[PDB]
Amino acid sequence: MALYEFVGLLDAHGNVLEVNQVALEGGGITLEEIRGKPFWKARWWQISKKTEATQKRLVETASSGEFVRCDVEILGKSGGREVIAVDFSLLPICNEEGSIVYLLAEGRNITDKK
Amino acid sequence: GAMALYEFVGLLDAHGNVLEVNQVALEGGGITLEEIRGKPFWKARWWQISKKTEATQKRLVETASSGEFVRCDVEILGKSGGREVIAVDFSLLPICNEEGSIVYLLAEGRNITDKKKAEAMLALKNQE
Ligand SMILES: Cc1ccc(C)c(C)c1
Ligand SMILES: Cc1ccc(C)c(C)c1
Repeated sequence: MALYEFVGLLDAHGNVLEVNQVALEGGGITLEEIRGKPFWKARWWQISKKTEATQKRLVETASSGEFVRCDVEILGKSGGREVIAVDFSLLPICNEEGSIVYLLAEGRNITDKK
Repeated sequence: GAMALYEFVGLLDAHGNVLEVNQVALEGGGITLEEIRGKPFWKARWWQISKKTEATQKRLVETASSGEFVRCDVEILGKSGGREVIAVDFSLLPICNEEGSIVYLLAEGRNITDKKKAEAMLALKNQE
């Protein structure tokens, strides 16, 4: 399976901790703008109030241990100018005790097709 | 619940090749992501104190790759652009995908040099 295009590390509550350069560039965001704040508040997810609410719901789902995978549109190309379709996933990351300590957000472009 | 925040963090693929590293870890070791991306974590400057520390990180990454959680105190080249040694509480967390395969490893590091040094002053004050 091809490596992600977009990756982000969130805490268990969905706060942004780390994001790769490709995601930062494509949404036109700096890590300092979004670090420590909820992921769904970042520009990728801001097409509308509903895309933000959708993302908030997927994060909360991951926080409680459910793996998420779905197709979503984000402001994710040319510095936040262009919408792309992304195959999106959230992986809860657990410690040995089984506690969710981080979430891993991954994204892979699917716009070229179709 | 809560946990002390990492200071160093990195994402490796299942075989320990470097995918992502935060700015604090890169500047502590004096390296750029581009120097180490796509190559084994154990080759990165942090682990280059000797052939041994290198060899050791390699085995830990292989352990984590098979699904075992790793955690140990170790000294790395992690301050003044990779020139000075610091003690770190080090962990490697295997990350499984929905399908159950290990897809990544998350390397974390908290600097514990201050805590070791205090421990040692106080053990001294204990005899005196
Ligand atoms: C960090 C990150 C991961 C995954 C996605 C879709 C985005 C937009 C950002
Ligand atoms: C990313 C990273 C680099 C170096 C170290 C020691 C740790 C713990 C994490």
